[PDB]
Amino acid sequence: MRPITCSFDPVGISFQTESKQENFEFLREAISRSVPGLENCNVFDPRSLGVPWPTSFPAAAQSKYWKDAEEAAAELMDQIVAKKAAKRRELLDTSVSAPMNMFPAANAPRARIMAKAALLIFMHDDVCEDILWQNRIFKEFSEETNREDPVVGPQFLQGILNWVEHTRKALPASMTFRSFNEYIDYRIGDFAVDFCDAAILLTCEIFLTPADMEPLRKLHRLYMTHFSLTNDLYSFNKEVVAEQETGSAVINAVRVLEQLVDTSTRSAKVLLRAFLWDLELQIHDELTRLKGTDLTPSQWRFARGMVEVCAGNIFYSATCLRYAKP
Amino acid sequence: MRPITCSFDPVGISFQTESKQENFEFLREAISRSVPGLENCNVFDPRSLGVPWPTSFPAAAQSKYWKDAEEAAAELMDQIVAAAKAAKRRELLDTSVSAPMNMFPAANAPRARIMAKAALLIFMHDDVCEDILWQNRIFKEFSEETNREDPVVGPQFLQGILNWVEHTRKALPASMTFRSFNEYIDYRIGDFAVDFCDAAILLTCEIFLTPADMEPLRKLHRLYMTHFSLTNDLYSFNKEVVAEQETGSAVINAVRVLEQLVDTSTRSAKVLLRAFLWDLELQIHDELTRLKGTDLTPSQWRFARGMVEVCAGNIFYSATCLRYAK
Repeated sequence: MRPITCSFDPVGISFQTESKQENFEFLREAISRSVPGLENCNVFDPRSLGVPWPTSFPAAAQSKYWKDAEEAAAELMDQIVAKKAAKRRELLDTSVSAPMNMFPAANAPRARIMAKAALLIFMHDDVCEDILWQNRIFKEFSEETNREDPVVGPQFLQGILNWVEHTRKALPASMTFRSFNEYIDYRIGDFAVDFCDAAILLTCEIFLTPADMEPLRKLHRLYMTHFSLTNDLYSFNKEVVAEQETGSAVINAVRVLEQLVDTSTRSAKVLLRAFLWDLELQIHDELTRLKGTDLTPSQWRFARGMVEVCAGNIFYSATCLRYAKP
Repeated sequence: MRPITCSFDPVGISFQTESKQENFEFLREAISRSVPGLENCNVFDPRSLGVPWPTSFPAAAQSKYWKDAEEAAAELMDQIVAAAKAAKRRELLDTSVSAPMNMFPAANAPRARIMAKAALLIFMHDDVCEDILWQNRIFKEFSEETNREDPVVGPQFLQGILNWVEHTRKALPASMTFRSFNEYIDYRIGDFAVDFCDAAILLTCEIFLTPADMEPLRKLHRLYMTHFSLTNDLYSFNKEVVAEQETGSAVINAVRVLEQLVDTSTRSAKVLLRAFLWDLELQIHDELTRLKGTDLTPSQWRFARGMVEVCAGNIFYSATCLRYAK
């Protein structure tokens, strides 16, 4: 299991659900014994590691092939270049920690693909604030990704390119949100769904047509909401310090809640954390309702993969050095 | 007509005709009167401007859309510098315009812009041979619009650029003193960016030819590739030799090969290559006579004629370029 640098929780409050989450039990069982779809993961209870774990998910799963992902990300970094080292170390650390936690089902080859893809996204995201050589590097990445999976790879790469196009567009500084639900709809747009959905299909080694995705859409919206709001909660402090120095806008659910509810910032964080707890229960309810419907094994595996992204995202954020001690 | 900074001839002997050439007559008629396929080009006698014109070709054609190409090449350079000594950039913009406007004179205003950007991408890579997603987008945006401008010709045009990039990588590290001139000619022909130049002719001439359409013109194509490459050798020799004395750089040039094989002076080797080039032009004219007797598609005939315009354009560009001079 990958070493943990730091652990933090912005809010500081943990909880326990009124009723057992049978639907999440597979994560807990995976810690002790092999469970379907988790053969490639180390599954652990973060509380045993000392990491604050204020969530309904009983465990977090991490791909056991993170060491390969580090080599892959480092290899790609050497091609691209062909306190700066400190920035590079953070880039490589984030490029591994995020996909290894969010998409833990990854085997060794697909983990390498995920880490390279994560590096490319994170390098572009940092940049926001000879072309043929550079175009060749990406083309080699597409070839290796396409070879590992002929079916999902093209969507996987298209998901990367769709994300770069969204980054270009900027929400207006003037624009404000009247309702939290309105903020959620905007914030959901920030998530790279096409990549993350393909990344689940890739790491879980399953294929779903877009029509197979229509039944899972309510769970999918729940997973995007939980992922996005979790990212806002853990990143809030990093944004405010950036706001003070560079005058950064702070587009964060915490700030929206503070304005809409007219409460303290500390209370806004508590409300967001609780909103996330209710989302986790809503995710659990949808899973129960979905089990009633005749679902395909791949559809169910995707439904479960979305749950693993949410839990892994919490673990990634809680152990992330950018967010802790900003 | 595009301003010329410099004019030079490495050898200095002029051509004198014993037999007038009917096939090359269309270039001459184009100066005084509009000729089919030259509606987009200014056709001139380079001697009238004061440029030395040591060739059987009666005229050179240069696109009337060069100013647009300068606009396009300047735009592409600005995107590239943003996504990332000044003397190299300005020279690069100059070579990126002068070469395609002279080599592919038929280009209209939109296709002239395409050629200048494509040429800029090729030249910058060649200098290099001597974040990533943002660079990739720049090429993808170039690839789009090229395909929109010409949906049929666009794919091989862009593929021709990529095929060249790979070939540059597949380049022998050193070439042994050539035992044979025919052997040297074959190696030079292999380097020729054939896929791109054939597509650039199709693009600029606004005609399309299948591979089967190209089978009749193959002897002319080989002559054109040879004349193009040997012309480049002749005019670049002074550039290569002076560099070779300063850096002990290897020289791979027809001038040096003949001087070695005939054991002759440099002045005589240059005269020998100049005459070999005139004999190639005579063979080009002879093949043009033979082709006319054979039934030929009008597009095929436009391609045969486009190859001649590349040869004459290359001569004018080579004499015009400052780097070949000084």
